[PDB]
Amino acid sequence: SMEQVAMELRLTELTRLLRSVLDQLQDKDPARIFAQPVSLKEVPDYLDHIKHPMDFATMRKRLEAQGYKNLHEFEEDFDLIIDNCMKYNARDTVFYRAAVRLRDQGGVVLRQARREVDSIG
Repeated sequence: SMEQVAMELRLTELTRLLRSVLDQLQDKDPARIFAQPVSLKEVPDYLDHIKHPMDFATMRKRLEAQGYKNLHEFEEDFDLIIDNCMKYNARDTVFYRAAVRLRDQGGVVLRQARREVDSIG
C-alpha cells in the first residue's frame, strides 16, 4: 500500500537522524571504550554480572537493519552501554569515568534529538 510506503519513508528518515545521533554520541568516546562488545574471551564471567550487554557496534547493526522504531528504543540501548559499565567497573576506574563523561556529554545531543523527532514527527 501507499500507507506502508509512507511509514517506511518515516522509518528511513528516523534511521537517518539516529545515524547522525549515534555518530555524535560515539565522538564523545574518543578512547573507543564503548566501541565493541566486552570480550567474553577476556572477561569470561561478564554475563554473570551484566545481563544485557551493549556497545556502539551492536547498536549500529540494529540501526542499519532499521531496528529502532522510535528514539526511546535507541536511548534504551545507549543507557545500557553507560549503566552496564557503571555497575561492572568501580568508581575509581578509567572505564567508569569514561561512562560518566559519555552520559554527561551525550545528554546535550539527546535533548535536541528528542526535539527534532517530535518537531519533524
